[PDB]
Amino acid sequence: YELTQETGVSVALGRTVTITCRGDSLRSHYASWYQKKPGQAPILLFYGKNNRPSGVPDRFSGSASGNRASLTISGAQAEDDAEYYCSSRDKSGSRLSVFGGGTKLTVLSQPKAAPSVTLFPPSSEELQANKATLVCLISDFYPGAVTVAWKADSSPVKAGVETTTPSKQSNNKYAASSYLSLTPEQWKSHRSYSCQVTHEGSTVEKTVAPTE
Amino acid sequence: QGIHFRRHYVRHLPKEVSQNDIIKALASPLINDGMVVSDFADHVITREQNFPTGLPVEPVGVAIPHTDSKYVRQNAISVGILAEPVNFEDAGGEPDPVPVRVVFMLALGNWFDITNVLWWIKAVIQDEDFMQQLLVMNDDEIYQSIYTRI
Amino acid sequence: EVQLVESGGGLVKPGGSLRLSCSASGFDFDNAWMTWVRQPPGKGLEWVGRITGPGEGWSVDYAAPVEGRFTISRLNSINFLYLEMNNLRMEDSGLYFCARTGKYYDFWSGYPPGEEYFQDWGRGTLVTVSSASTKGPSVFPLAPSSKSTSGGTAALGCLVKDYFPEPVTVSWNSGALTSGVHTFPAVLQSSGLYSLSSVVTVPSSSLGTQTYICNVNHKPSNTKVDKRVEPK
Repeated sequence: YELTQETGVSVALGRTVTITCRGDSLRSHYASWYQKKPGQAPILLFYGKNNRPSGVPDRFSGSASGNRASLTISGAQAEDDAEYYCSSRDKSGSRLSVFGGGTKLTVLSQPKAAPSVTLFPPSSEELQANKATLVCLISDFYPGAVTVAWKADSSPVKAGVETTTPSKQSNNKYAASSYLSLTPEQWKSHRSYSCQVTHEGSTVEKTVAPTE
Repeated sequence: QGIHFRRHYVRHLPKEVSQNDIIKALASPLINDGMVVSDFADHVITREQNFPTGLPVEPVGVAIPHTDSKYVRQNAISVGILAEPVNFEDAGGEPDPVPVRVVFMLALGNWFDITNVLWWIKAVIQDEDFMQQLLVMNDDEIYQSIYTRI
Repeated sequence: EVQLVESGGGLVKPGGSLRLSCSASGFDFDNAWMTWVRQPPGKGLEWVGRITGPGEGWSVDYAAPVEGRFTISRLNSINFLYLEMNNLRMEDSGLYFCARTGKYYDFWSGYPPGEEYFQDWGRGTLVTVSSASTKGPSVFPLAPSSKSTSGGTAALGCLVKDYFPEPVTVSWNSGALTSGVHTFPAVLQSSGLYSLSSVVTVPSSSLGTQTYICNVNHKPSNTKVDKRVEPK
């Protein structure tokens, strides 16, 4: 990626941050800038030497010097938490284009939001198909990190666990899933299974048992 | 050759010509050859009146009139040398009119050619010996030295 | 008012062919430069190629890793853009975008051929190039629970388990239950198969009357399941 960007950059909410893009081709060509959040189409924020497309907030500006180009977000918002890519020629004088590696901009502060947790026992229908999946759903936590742990009664359980990495909901908080696959014999041969979500010192444990 | 530059695409203009006169005089060879649409000049004029193409460069004032590329049939270039300076509005919004004396009318519709011709114009209009020679030379000489750069 | 909708993406074996479509609306497609961009999984945006307009002779340019295999074309009569891919490899897989392409050149500082920018994008269509084969989902009901919801409300849902590849889509009551629906991003289990859950929150009073059904669709296997979720 001849256009080099920062992997990750953080910014306090309300503060100002500049992401840059460097490459030899920038000595000859301007760059254009795009915001992208997962599940969504990219957004053209800025291009040219001084061009911002209508409908784009004024907090965004691009600039250029030597072999580098940079986007400045003045007064970063919650919505601004996203991926940012630059794009330009790959070589000087090229008819081809290229994208930078992309900068993940996480916006800091914004007050803690605790995770709510929903724990579903394996359905009787699934049990009838000789399988058993415990479904633990985690929602509205911020910031975007949690830790799931499962229990057999009170003993910990590492095998059979699959947990997603957190995902941004529409309200700028985070959601995640963890599933516990076990054989129905295992399901029935214990008194309880527990899904224990830890979020910054705070812990919520949900427990279900074989009894419907 | 991505661009057609013929011998009759170079001409001198008398002192009694206005801005529109220059445009019409320069567009007609392009029209006759069928290089552009047949009312090319009206479009070029309207585009100049909204987005002026006067360039304040020393010592020979330049203007580079054009229109939307959707009016060009094949790439072409038409040059005009003014006998007396004619005022073009300045391409940068400056109050003071450019005393243009060399006019590069561009009839280009290919993007990759447009950028190249503009870059060339930028290079040439900062050569004071060249720009000055364009006044004293004749059509053929003008045609010759410009062609030598294409 | 510009709208671009990619289509035609799906599962394909290495070496195979595939044809992505893009329906363009909201602007002048005919004279518009169009570009294909992809995003490989866990990676960033990547420029695939771009077709120009009339003045440029509908010329097309291609990224090096793709030159010779891919073909970009247009039918301006119905404002469609196309991407013909041959001899695919694993790394050809990702999410494919189409985007309206603008040209930029500053006179006094510019260098030919100036720069191209992407003003309007579509949502993309998913290309999956694997030797692994299509697995359809098993849909299981998550019976109503009230432990974790607001008073009077219960959460019920659907476990959509072990499918490949993405995507799957859930709706409820054929699209009558819009609000209260949360569909969770899938998980990539250690078996290469996906699983996800869709849950909706409902009045606990309607549990004994209003019937609830989730509508699962997994197009890469042509499977459709309608699962009714019920007490107790």
